[PDB]
Amino acid sequence: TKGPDAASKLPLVTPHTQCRLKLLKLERIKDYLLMEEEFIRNQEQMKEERSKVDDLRGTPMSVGTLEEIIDDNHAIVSTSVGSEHYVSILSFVDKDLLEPGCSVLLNHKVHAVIGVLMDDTDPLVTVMKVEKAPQETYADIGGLDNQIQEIKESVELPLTHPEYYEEMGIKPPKGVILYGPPGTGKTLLAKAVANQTSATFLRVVGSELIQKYLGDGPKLVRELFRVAEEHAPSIVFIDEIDAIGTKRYDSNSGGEREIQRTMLELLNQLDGFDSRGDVKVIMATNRIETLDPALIRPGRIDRKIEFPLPDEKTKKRIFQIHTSRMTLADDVTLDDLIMAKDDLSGADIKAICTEAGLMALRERRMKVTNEDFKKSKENVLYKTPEGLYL
Amino acid sequence: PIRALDEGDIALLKTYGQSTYSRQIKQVEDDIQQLLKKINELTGIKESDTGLAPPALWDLAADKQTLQSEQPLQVARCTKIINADSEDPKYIINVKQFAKFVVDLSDQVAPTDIEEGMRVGVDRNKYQIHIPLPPKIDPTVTMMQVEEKPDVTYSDVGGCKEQIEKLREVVETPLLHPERFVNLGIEPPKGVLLFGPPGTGKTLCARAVANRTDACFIRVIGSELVQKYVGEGARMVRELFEMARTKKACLIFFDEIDAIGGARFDDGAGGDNEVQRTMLELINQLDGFDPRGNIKVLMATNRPDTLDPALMRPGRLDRKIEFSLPDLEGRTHIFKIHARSMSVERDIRFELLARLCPNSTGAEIRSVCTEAGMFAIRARRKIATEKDFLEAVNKVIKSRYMTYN
Amino acid sequence: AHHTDCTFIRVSGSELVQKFIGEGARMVRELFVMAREHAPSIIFMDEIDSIGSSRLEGGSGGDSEVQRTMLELLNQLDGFEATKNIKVIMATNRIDILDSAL
Amino acid sequence: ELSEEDKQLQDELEMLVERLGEKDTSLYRPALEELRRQIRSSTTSMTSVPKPLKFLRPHYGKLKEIYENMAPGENKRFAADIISVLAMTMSGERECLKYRLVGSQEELASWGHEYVRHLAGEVAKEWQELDDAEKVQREPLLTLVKEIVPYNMAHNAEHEACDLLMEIEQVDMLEKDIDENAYAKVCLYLTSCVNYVPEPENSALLRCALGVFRKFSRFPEALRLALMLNDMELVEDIFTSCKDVVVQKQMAFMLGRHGVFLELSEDVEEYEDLTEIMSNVQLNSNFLALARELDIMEPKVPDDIYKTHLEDSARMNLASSFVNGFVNAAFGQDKLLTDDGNKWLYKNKDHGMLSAAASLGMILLWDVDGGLTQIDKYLYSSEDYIKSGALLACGIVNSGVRNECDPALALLSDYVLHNSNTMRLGSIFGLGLAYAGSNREDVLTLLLPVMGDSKSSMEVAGVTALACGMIAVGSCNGDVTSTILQTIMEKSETELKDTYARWLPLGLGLNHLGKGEAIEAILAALEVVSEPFRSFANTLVDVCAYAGSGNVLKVQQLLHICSEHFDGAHQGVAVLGIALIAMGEEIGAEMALRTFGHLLRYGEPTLRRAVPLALALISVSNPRLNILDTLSKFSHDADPEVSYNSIFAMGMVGSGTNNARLAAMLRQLAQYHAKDPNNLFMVRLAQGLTHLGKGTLTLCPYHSDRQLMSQVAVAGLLTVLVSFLDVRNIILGKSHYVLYGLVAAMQPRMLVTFDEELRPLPVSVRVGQAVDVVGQAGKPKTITGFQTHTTPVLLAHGERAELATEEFLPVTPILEGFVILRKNPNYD
Amino acid sequence: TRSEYDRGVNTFSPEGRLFQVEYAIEAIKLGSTAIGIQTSEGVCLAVEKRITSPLMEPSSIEKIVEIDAHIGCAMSGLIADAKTLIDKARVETQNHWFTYNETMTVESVTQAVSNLALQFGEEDAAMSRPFGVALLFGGVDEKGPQLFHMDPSGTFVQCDARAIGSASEGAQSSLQEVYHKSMTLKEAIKSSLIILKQVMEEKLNATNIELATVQPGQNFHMFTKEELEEVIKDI
Ligand SMILES: Nc1ncnc2c1ncn2[C@@H]1O[C@H](COP(=O)(O)OP(=O)(O)OP(=O)(O)O)[C@@H](O)[C@H]1O
Ligand SMILES: Nc1ncnc2c1ncn2[C@@H]1O[C@H](COP(=O)(O)OP(=O)(O)OP(=O)(O)O)[C@@H](O)[C@H]1O
Ligand SMILES: [Mg+2]
Ligand SMILES: [Mg+2]
Repeated sequence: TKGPDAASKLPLVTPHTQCRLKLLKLERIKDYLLMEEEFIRNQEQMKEERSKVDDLRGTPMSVGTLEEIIDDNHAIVSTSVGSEHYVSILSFVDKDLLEPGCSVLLNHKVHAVIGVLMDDTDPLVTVMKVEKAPQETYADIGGLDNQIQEIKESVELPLTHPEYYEEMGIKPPKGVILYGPPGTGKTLLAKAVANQTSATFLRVVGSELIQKYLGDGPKLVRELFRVAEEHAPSIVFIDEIDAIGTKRYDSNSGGEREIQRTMLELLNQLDGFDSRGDVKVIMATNRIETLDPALIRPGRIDRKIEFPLPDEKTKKRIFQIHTSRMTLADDVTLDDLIMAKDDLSGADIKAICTEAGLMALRERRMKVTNEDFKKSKENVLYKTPEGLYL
Repeated sequence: PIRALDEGDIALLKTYGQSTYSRQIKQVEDDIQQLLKKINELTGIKESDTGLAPPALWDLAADKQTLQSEQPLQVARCTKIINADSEDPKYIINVKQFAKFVVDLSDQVAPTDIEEGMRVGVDRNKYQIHIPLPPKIDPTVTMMQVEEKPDVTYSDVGGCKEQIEKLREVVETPLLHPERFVNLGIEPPKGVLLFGPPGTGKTLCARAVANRTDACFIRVIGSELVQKYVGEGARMVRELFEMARTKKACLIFFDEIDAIGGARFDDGAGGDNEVQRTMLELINQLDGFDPRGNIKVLMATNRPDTLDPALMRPGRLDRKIEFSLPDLEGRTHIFKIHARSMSVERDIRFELLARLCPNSTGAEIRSVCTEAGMFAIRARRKIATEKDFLEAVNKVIKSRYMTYN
Repeated sequence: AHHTDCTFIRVSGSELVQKFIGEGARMVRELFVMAREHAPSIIFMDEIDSIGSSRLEGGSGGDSEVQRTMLELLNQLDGFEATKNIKVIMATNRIDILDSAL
Repeated sequence: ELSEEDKQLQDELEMLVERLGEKDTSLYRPALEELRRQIRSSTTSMTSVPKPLKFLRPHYGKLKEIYENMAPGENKRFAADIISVLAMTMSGERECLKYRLVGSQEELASWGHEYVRHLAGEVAKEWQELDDAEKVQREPLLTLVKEIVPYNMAHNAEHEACDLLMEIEQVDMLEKDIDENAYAKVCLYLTSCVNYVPEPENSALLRCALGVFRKFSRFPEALRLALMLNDMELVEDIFTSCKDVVVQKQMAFMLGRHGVFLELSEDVEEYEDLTEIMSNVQLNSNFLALARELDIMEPKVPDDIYKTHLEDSARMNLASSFVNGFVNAAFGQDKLLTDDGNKWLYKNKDHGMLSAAASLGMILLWDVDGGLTQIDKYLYSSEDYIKSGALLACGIVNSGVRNECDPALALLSDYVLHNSNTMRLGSIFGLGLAYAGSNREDVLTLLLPVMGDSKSSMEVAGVTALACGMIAVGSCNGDVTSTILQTIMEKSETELKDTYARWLPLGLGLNHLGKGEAIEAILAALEVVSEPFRSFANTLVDVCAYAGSGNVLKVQQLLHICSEHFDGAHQGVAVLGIALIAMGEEIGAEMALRTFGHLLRYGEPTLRRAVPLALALISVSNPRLNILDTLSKFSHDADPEVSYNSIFAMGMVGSGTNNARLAAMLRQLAQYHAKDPNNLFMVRLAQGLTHLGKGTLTLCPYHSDRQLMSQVAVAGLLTVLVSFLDVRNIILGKSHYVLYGLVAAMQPRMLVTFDEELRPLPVSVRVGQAVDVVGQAGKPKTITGFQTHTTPVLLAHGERAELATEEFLPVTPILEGFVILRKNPNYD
Repeated sequence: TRSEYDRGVNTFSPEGRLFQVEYAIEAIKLGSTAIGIQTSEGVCLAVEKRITSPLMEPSSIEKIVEIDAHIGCAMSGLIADAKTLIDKARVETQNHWFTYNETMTVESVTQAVSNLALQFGEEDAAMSRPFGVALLFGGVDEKGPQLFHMDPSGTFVQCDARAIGSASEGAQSSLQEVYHKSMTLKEAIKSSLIILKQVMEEKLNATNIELATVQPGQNFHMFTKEELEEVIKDI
């Protein structure tokens, strides 16, 4: 129960326009930051037994794996080179806190237990934590109201109002899979969750839990969920999970068997024998049909959220959101682009806006226009026989 | 017909359409970012808990505990006493990962309590023995065992009556009532493979077994048995079965054993023969040239068709049990179990809901109940009603049959 | 590459396809870490249809590992923590087969 | 690298400029005409790269020379204008208006709008760099401002005009150019800017927005702004300068929710109805109607909150009394005291009794007659503590309700100056929290005399200070200040080291809450106290002066005080002060949270104890995981006082919220501290706060749109928190009754509607987060995350309500509290 | 494993099962429930009509149809196969009347329909898969009222009371609990409607059900709206 790690983020200046009010808000943020900096400086400018204890502690302390603690002052430790020694335990160590497998600390020369180092989290899993917070609030997601509602009910309401569920003896969904075509808000709705959540967010990509050696992928998955459970509440976002989790066929190769083994370790973590803490999982997928049923099972993935290509009103929302910060001209009616019944993702709409801005800049004009938007729409979109029906 | 922006174009587009506050805003934002960096730099780095005890529990002069009793004895296994040559023992030691040696005792007040393979302690410079040690316990396998009983009983497993009865027989009756089996002269099966579609009560039944049994229960982490260092997985399974034999009555629970070994066909799997080797050692332990003792095995798997026939053979997996999709009565019972704790109306037709959910698993039904509660919540209502349950069924089971009227 | 003053990185062909498991993805991650370090960076990727093309159903007849490499590349191009100053120039000879995700 | 036409234009401009260079002095006028025509044709166009501007860049200096060297005349200024429009692009010595002033003075729109924007910014910049002299140089700039403000008005650039005027420091001319199609988008922008600017500009902007609102007869908004300015003459003018009676009823509701009460003569159309609304005589009935309309009138005993059945000597029973009072607050009904009775007001082991009786008052809150009945049953006791608690209960009952009769005055005045410091110590506090916003002279004339007399302990003197400050919050009442200062000047270093002396400076600050600068006198007439009780008094009065001001300079001074190493209590006051100056603007609050975290880590114990109180004050009845997690990880601290404060701050931050993931923390914390009674009491008190009024009251001192700071609420919060500044003695002991100061703050969290007859109108509303989509410097905020209910309804923190249907028009554009709704004539 | 044994109707599985017949019997469940009750005073049929939306007039969902003047058929399964088998039953009854100048018995007509249904792949009948429809022929003949149930495999058998369709498993239990031989036709109608209301997700009222009866006397009568409302009043 170390506690939530959160992600420090500065306030948001409501007026996106360049005006004095924005200047005042930013100046207030800056002046508070300056006061904090000077306070730290003044603390350190106005500022024995433990020092000698640390001197007695080895200078280049080594890290070794405790194994089969014995007696009350003698334990067997490992040197991380396979060798193991019947070392002694100084009084400095906590005791009643050493457990087998714990990465204790050893004096370099005499090899005596002198520390416990209960923070031996692998770098591969420490990197995949979220310390910043992307500035994609839910107000940057045009439409997707139902999807936002589902994910809020899954990963936000259980933390902000944990009385509704206890009031009817219901466990909220622990798993969500966001599936859809290539670019519809699947990753925005994880960015927004990270931005607006007080829980430890853990980015991951399915193609990252796979490791070169044997038994390392499952070990990494176990470590990832162990840290996600130590820090609680926590959310684990596995983007593009079809990297690992595809159908479990009868393998003939060895790498494929190892990948499936990693997938089974993930399945056991999601819903295994023992239990699961307050760790909530959000997977993302382009092609859900190819995923294994055991993974899509509605005990590991309680909610499945489709992100279809936006309809007309959602498309209008996307254009509004992505042209808000643009000096749109009064000649532009963002309806001609909406009406055309062509596959337009939110990514396609943003690319359309960017290309319209670039067309204006090419024409030497800083204010976009309708012809610019038409040209951008034509030149951004890259990609049944006639008369066969009707 | 598209000019390229010149020096003047860029020098005017940055200076002509411009707010009189744009420069100040940009500078202030940059200052905020730099100040954030500097603040993080100054107060950065916490104090990683090193394990120090609260003061007044320490004992200085432990520098004397470091200078005396200094010997950081390595651990060695006496593999051959060289016959003891009567006198002049000249023991042999097998310091693992380091070397073999021919050594003697030193201040060993009991030169007789040395034995072979007793895991003696040996100095660094002169390798004389100093103190024996108890046998190795392999902490991974030590924690593989289940200590705290999960809070699942044989009453939250609805829709599985025959399977529960078979599992109860094989896993409990030989343990708590051997009299009937010995009377009838039947040796009960030692080994069960629970298989079925993903989510039917396999691991739930394993949890219920763990709760009910009064005997060693060992949940085997399928990932802990795969490692580098070829032979390590086989060694771990060997030690696991050794500890199981040590225990008076043991119940191993290989879960998702599709991880540890399917078909043995290698072809291009030359790099995946280590998993096959540990699976072969598991097979040998399950049934080979040796009695296995009072060890009963559970093996859960969704896909019992990738498994090795040598492992599925009914000398190792003797009581294969199938967790099929529950029938209507089972589905109604699962609804009742899962909605017992829910705040629902007093006239919901769970038989109707079981009818509405065909070819649906117990996990599916749990999801239906959860979504019914969620729909009630999404309307500020405290009591989930039949309408909410029907909406949940529609949302979970499915997500036009006008030819099937 | 000749006319730019930005750090020019170049993958081409199947330089990210490794026989070992989960190595192409790691190489892509290290690539983009290096580009971020030496930003602003331009990453050329010649013949991307080698590393990155229409995905096949995971089975006995599918290059699941190259698919994983491509998925890692997709995540690096646009996932969490968008790139800061890295620009990518992919080159292909037949575009109809590239994954719609790319 | 150009084009043929582009090169030809370059050549034309070169030829014209060269001709200007040649000393013909005969064909200058045609050349200047042609240059001007080209420049304005390019500038007025949509091109963002005006070509004549681009091509005259090299010749800027040559144009300067030609302007200097040509003889005075029409051509002089006719070319100075060209030089100015050119200088719009190249600057550094800020020439554009420097040559516009010596110019042709034509319409300041022919040169596009970019010229206007540049010249407006430059007018501002010239204004700052002008000393108080050079006035003659300042009129010609106001002519440019009168040409710029209308132009910005006509072109949707209202925020540009507002910036220009507030940066020229004359927000007075908007009234000439505002139109009925602009007042909203100008007043909202001014109000947004108010929070972030300092004085005297804060008041200048507030009065400008008030004038704009009064222009178009938007009286309720004008009254909100007039309340932001703690100025009663302006609110009297607004409330009496109106002819529509319903809007006056609504403004009376607003005045009642705020602490103010206007003494109206026998002239208004409905004086008695208005004074009833403004006196909150209908608050109890409306609250009980809301409680009935939600099925909450079912008193819940402390055990229902403790919830110890699932998952009693002397102090946990005091905790039971306090939690019972908090939970069943303003409901009248109870099950422990009300009903059986005489059981949880006895066995409370002496001193705690004084608060247990007060619990009754908090159950019969806003209910004067029922108060009277039940309290009078207990107002006649053989032991002093019961009578003191009953008097305090009368005070609580009359808190927030301005009865025409004065029950509190009579009953509690009989017992002020009583021959016992315990009836005094309940009657004084009852009067203080009964007539808080009143500012009545007849109650101060009875209270001030009791701070000085041989028969008064530091407890009685401090509670009189608290009472007088609460009566006269933010009024600079001379009698209060004089008496408090005399009491501080008439006591030695010892006898001034009791921690009940904190309350004399607290009375001063409360009497000067929000006044700000005007406080120098009291910190200049107070530089004669002993050293240890002068940093405390100085700092406390200073922080009280700037309550909600958001003055970063004062926060900097407080942080300097914190930095100092004193092996010292004024540091604890300074932490609470950093919280107090920054409970307004939202941007200040989060940054203050970062600062408070740093203080918790890089901080001595003295301010370490105070950071939790600051966290409670900055977020009151606003449970957020950022603060609750901070307090929870500090609820296990080794230092008992930091713990105690952290637990109570968890209670406050979640006060009146029924938060489940705070109730769980408090129960787990109750098991963890089961064997420590001094933490068990505080966790029980936090539970009571979390379930305050069973989820129907808020302690936040900010009501209307989160923008009006109720003086009385801040008074109560400061009393309680400053008392916590010494928990171990003030409250974990003798003066645990001071908790009832929170009565001044608890105020319903409901939306209730009426017709134009003071009769309920259940109507449909959408309740949701105070979010927007695009501010665009003036665009209102629109609710996101709708959830449709039918009024009456409870609004949580950050929730606003918008009429789901157009059928009714609210009088005020703020749907919080009591709102009168006119039936729309248009349709629906 | 049922991938080389259920792809054709003429391939036995190692257990000796026709999985395609199993699958047709499963397709039966996708229809709406229908309860038939045989009594000494006649036979009653009551079916859950499953109106998907308005604008589809009720006389297009033919779950209860008339075979001759003395038999009714309550159907569950594919509409097309239902139509085929109903037409066969009607034509067979008329053929028997034409030849022998009498009314075909309910057992005999069910036998003829079953004889049509047997011919899955028998290469001399042309249907290639089992009729995915299950029928309840309730009629009156010289042996008193009778009710017969026929399933896709062609197996038919009399039934003192039966329920087919989606709510078959859950309604036959109720029929077992409530049915006794000495029951009147009004009691049978009331009990059948009670069970239908139990097993329907929609509320029982007026439309969404059909009710019919064949008695020793008046011909097969399908209750109209008036009679349906009268019974539903106090089911
Ligand atoms: N509903 C939306 N609202 C706003 N922006 C959107 C929306 N959908 C997509 N976008 C835009 O799409 C771009 C990124 O999309 P996103 O990362 O959500 O896609 P995705 O579903 O994760 O795609 P992929 O399968 O390729 O990883 C951003 O420009 C984002 O603004
Ligand atoms: N027969 C059942 N009775 C009650 N609950 C059941 C039943 N079957 C499944 N469940 C519910 O489903 C979950 C149990 O799933 P379980 O772990 O048994 O799956 P599994 O069959 O082992 O699946 P997999 O191995 O594919 O992950 C719990 O929510 C349990 O409530
Ligand atoms: Mg994505
Ligand atoms: Mg399982």
